[PDB]
Amino acid sequence: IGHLSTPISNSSAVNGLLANLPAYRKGLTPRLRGLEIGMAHGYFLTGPFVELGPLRNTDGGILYGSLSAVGLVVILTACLALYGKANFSGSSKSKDATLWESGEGWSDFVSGWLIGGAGSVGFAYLLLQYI
Amino acid sequence: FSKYLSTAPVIGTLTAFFLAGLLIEINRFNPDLLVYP
Amino acid sequence: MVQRGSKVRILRKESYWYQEIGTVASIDQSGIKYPVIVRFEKVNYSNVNSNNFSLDEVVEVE
Amino acid sequence: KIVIDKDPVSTSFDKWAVPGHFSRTLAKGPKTTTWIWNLHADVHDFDSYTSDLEEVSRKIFSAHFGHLAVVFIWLSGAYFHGARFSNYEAWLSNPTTIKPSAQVVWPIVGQEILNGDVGGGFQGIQITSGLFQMWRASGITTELQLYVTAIGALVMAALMLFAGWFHYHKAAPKLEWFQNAESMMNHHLGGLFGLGSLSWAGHQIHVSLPVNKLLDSGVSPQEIPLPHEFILNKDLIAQLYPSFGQGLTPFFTLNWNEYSDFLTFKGGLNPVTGGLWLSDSAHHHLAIAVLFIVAGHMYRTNWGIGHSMKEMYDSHKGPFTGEGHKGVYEIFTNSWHAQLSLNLALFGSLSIIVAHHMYSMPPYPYLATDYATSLCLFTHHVWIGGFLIVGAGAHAAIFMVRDYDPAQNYNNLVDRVLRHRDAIISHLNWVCIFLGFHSFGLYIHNDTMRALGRPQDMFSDAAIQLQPVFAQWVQGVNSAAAGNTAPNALANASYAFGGDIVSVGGKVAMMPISLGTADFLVHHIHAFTIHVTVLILLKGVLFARNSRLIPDKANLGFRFPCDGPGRGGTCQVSAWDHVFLGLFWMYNSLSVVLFHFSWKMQSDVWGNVTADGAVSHITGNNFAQGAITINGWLRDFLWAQASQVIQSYGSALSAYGLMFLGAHFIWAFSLMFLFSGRGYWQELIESIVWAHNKLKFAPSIQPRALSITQGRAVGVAHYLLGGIATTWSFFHARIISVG
Amino acid sequence: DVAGLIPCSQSDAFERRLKNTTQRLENRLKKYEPGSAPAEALQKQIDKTQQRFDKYRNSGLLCGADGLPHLITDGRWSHAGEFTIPGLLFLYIAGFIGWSGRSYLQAVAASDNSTEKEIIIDIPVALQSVSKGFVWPLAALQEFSSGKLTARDEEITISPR
Amino acid sequence: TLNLNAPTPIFGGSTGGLLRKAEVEEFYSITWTGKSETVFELPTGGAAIMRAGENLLRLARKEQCIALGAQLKDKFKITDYKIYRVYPSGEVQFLHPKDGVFPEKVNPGRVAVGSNKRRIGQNPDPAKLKFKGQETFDS
Amino acid sequence: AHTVKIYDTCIGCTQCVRACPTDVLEMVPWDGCRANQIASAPRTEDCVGCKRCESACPTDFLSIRVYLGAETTRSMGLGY
Amino acid sequence: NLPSILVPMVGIVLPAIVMALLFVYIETDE
Ligand code: CLA
Ligand code: CLA
Ligand code: CLA
Repeated sequence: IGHLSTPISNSSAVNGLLANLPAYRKGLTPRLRGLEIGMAHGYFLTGPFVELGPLRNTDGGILYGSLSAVGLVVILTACLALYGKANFSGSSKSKDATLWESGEGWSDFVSGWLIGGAGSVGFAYLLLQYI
Repeated sequence: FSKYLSTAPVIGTLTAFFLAGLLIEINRFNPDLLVYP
Repeated sequence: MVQRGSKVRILRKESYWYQEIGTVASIDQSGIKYPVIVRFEKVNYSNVNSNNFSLDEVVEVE
Repeated sequence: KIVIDKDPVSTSFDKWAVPGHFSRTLAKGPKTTTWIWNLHADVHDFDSYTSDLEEVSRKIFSAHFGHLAVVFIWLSGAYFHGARFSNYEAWLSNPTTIKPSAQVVWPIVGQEILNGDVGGGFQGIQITSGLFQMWRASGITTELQLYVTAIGALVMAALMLFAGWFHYHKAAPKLEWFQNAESMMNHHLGGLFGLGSLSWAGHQIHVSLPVNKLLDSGVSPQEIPLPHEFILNKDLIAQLYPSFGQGLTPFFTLNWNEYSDFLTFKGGLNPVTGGLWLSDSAHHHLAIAVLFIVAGHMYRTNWGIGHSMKEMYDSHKGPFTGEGHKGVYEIFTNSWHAQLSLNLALFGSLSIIVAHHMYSMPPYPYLATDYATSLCLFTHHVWIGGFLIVGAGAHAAIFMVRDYDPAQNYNNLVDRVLRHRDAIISHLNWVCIFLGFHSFGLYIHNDTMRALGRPQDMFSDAAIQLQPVFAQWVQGVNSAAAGNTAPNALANASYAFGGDIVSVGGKVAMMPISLGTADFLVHHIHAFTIHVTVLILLKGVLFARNSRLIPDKANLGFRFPCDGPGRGGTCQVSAWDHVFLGLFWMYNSLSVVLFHFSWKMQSDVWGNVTADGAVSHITGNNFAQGAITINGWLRDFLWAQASQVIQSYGSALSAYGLMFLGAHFIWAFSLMFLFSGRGYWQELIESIVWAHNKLKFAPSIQPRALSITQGRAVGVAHYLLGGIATTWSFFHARIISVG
Repeated sequence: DVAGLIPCSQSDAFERRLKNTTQRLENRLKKYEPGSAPAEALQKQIDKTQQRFDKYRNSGLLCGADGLPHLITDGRWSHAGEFTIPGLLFLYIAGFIGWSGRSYLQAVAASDNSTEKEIIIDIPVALQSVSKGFVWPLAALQEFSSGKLTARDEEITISPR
Repeated sequence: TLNLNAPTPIFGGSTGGLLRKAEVEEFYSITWTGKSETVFELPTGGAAIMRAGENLLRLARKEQCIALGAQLKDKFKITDYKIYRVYPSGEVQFLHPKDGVFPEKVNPGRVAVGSNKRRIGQNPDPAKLKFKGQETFDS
Repeated sequence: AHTVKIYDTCIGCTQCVRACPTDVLEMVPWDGCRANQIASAPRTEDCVGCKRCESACPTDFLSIRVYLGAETTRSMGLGY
Repeated sequence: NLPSILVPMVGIVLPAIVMALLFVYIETDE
């Protein structure tokens, strides 16, 4: 074959997380499955900035710290679109036509990522500075 | 047996021995040969 | 004309043995080009001692 | 069964005139000058020319005897120079002030200042090898005993060299004798290792224990009785630890508790000498004796019983392993190179354990506080220990090219390692990079926050702390074991985990080495550089036969320089170049281990203790807030502690300062070979052999360049010699001055 | 008086080395036994510095403001023993090492198999070859005038262009 | 003709072989007939087993289907191997032996592509083809 | 791809052809004597430039020469 | 203040645009 047959390759309980994440999933539209990614990566990214920052013990640490978290995401949706210009030159048609093989929804992935990538970010700033 | 003494490395050290052996006794004999007296 | 058992010089300037003395081995007495098989005292880079030369490429220092 | 060929090759000086008589292509004569380097590489490469698995083994069995001889010659050289050219008899009178000195210099052109004012009535080079504390431990009192050992070694040196002649040129064993590994383990555990410590227990109780217990009281070196007098006189020995009046009779009625006086479990440091209690090491080697002797009645021989290793490896196989160890016994009887790699790994790794267990449990009297020596046996055995692991990586790769067989090894563990070798390396590749970022990048973070004046932002103890909680819980539970889980131990296993300090003279034998944020930060650098040295060496073994890039790397040999500039370039694809590459990383791995060790002891552990009770250390506890940045590592360790090696001129350390420059020279010379290539230096011969042909004296052996691997090999061999001998000279002329 | 150095028989510069050589070693000799074996290694040592300095005061050395004898190679015969006379001592031995292998590699290359004879150093040839190397300041002069020292530039192997 | 699928040797393994390039461009295959049940080192890891076969194995590149044959013919004395390069995603079936006979041997009808009728110092100089599109080493 | 040229100094020894790891070279009938053979490079698009070939020609200066040219996926030996 | 405003523009924000459009030029095919 091509791959190897261990006793734990292609095991069910890890495939249940694999084929149900919002990037390998079945029916989600590429505007929406980029939201669940952007809601995911955004909420924790304001973790490291607010307890490990240049100023941590001020008014002032969660507020400024969380500007850099949305300030990181805007460099990521940039890096998503430069991947869109360079991998999808016209979204050249390929073997699967996923969101990922052939593009077709990439700036709907990109715009979907930025919604939670600002939305989930300040939600933790709500949950950290208040509550 | 003496044909082994003719080979390269044994003669590259025993002539390295007496020639270094000549410089070392003459300095113990005649110390500090800096200028031709 | 060069016969077997002669000492040459080398005008093949693309060679390692160029302008060196070679004692030839044989001539192929048929029409295959570069027939002068010239053994040398010295060995080259890739460890050969003899080479095909042309009759226009060997001399008769003798 | 012992089967022998009698005199297969006789005693001839006739083959001594032909170099390369062992081989085929080199028993014809040189035509270029590389034939010398073609010769001198593959001399002791025994399966390069020999095809006979039995005859290739008989050479190895002989050559080990010769290597057994040259140590015995070298041992006698230590033992001979210990009597005549040493201040040893004076040193037993006073172990605290006088430095151990041997290798006296001849009175010639200016090296007679190296025979400095060392002490006693003596002039010589202060040595740091610890033979003085190894002979004081062994019970040596007079200088005659050191003489008779040397001739006693020299006759064993001669007996070993004759035995190598006797077993190849006279009585060559066969391969069915060689392959009996089970009977070999029975004896080597039984005879060599069982009766090793038993005989040293037979020495240490009757010889070392009386005369070293007396020197703790310290009556006199002359007034201690001779070592044979404690077997003759029954009353003289039983004055101290008086169980010898009971004789062997408690030992023969199984009432062994009557030897609670010399065969004990004291377990600390002997506070007068700072070393391990030799009573314990007598009980140690006695327990090692019975443990190894019962370890040696385990394997099968011609008496039916025993475990047979071909039976044990089979039926050690599980569902994640397929065939398991099927055929792996058949490897280690059929391949010397597979044996040498595993024998080397656990031999170097063993010696790093020796370096660790000797500074924290000092075994010898007056070795602990003599900081000249307690350092230098750490850093030597560490250095030996890394070179053997690189040799373990080499012969593991040599097994893969020349000895590994995929016919026998189907679906077993060498098959299943080779069939997932990317998952090993690429996860190893990740954990190398992860470790470099999160250990070394924590210094570059720490460099910048000190440079930018933000010490609240660096990683320190008064800062963002990275506390080693696992190494403080382990250091806790081992220091609270004497009485809870080791009740019969009086004090702990060492004073390095916890407990009070100990002093000998005015210097500290041992104190608890503490592990804070700066010790967490360096221990991951060790974990980083070891994983890279694994990654270089592991990839060399695994991809030794093929890869994706070349499918027949097994055909091109173990040591071939490149496959040319094809596929973008294939320079250094061979397994030998991986061993060549791992040598600098092992140079990098170990030299930071020494830099961790030799700095942590001087600032935190070693030092001078007051008669009030506190310790002022040497470099003054700077390892806490100084060792977290590179500039502190550069200033307060490298720049500051080298102030005594370059100011060594005019003193008896002045040979060290020359070497500290002399090794800076060779290390620079090695850069010429690593940074250059062959096809430059070949064409400089062509202009120069033109000039030697020009004046009609040209050598018939025409000169060529060095081979690329020999250009690589001389580039690393001068790199290590330039780099270690710098550290050899730095560590000497630091700790001889301040210790 | 050629580069601004006193002839240091009169110098306070060369003499301010001798005291702090002999005071360093006497302070290394004070705590010894006068009948010890290192003591003669510290009494003869100052004597080894004593024969050296009284060889330098007489030879006419030019010592600077430091007290170090500096060398002057423009070679005048007033300072000829510094470089020139150990120069002629060098070159006469250097051609003996020069011509010996030169006369050897002419004498073994004019035989059957000289490739072996670089490994084996043949005393039937090497003592024969230094016998040609002893007349080396006379042999090479009649070897260049007879032309058999060098060769023409189509005998010597030429890399291509 | 490939005969895909021909029965592959019973293997089960190898992280190192036939990855995502094979499903976008140009994978390879080699055909031979095994005259025993002997084991051989693959270019990926080592074992498969030679069947009776019909023995096909989708290797990675050209170099691995050539270096397998130089390992097959020496060890197992089988000179029947018939390499390929695939259909739709590949270029030319039956890349070796291109003539039906082994092209290390000489055979009538072949073409002398890439012959220069000179010596290599007899090539023109690159000072002589300045701003000229003729290749220096080409006839 | 790389350019592989075969010069007329070939002695039909077949060493080169049996050295190529990707089967780029072959021996072809020569017409100057109709008995010897010369090497040819019909598949230079597969030449990786390893230069194993040139290491097999016995003649004092190569009959086959490899001049590195445009690099491609095939020539770089990528399994990926 | 130019020193407090221009150096993120030309240290970050203008390098964010040119290194984008450099990379954008690189992978383009006809
Ligand atoms: C030369 C250009 C440049 C400039 C002006 C800065 C400036 C800064 N860097 Mg530095 N940095 C740079 C290059 C630069 N960097 C480079 C080239 C490297 C790699 C070596 C670094 C590595 C580095 C690290 C590791 C860190 C910094 C940090 C910082 C900040 C410290 C003060 C602060 O956080 O206030 C507190 C205020 C905030 C955290 C919020 C300020 C506004 C944020 C940045 C943007 C908010 C979103 C905004 C609307 C849109 C995104 C902006 C983007 C498009 C430009 C300061 C903004 C630290 C930091 O805090 O990161 C954020 C920090 O940890 N830098
Ligand atoms: C079982 C391991 C072991 C240990 C820890 C010791 C410890 C000691 N030995 Mg002893 N010895 C042993 C076995 C051991 N011995 C054996 C098997 C022999 C015969 C070869 C000897 C022969 C011997 C002599 C002749 C002398 C000593 C001396 C000493 C003391 C000096 C320090 C030292 O040697 O480094 C410590 C060494 C190690 C930590 C490495 C142990 C190496 C063995 C082979 C490990 C065996 C594997 C074991 C089952 C598992 C442990 C693995 C790893 C943790 C080590 C020290 C108490 C000297 C002394 O008397 O000092 C006063 C001394 O002169 N030993
Ligand atoms: C000091 C010089 C130096 C440095 C920095 C490196 C670095 C590395 N070597 Mg190399 N190596 C060196 C000398 C060096 N080597 C030499 C002299 C040799 C010849 C023997 C080699 C031979 C060698 C081999 C054989 C191997 C390595 C490997 C590695 C990598 C190991 C994994 C790692 O730590 O990644 C993390 C990277 C670092 C720790 C580098 C420092 C990065 C800093 C701390 C962070 C960056 C700051 C900032 C973000 C930078 C950008 C700022 C800007 C954009 C504004 C690492 C990149 C191995 C490898 O590739 O494994 C995967 C490997 O196998 N090296």
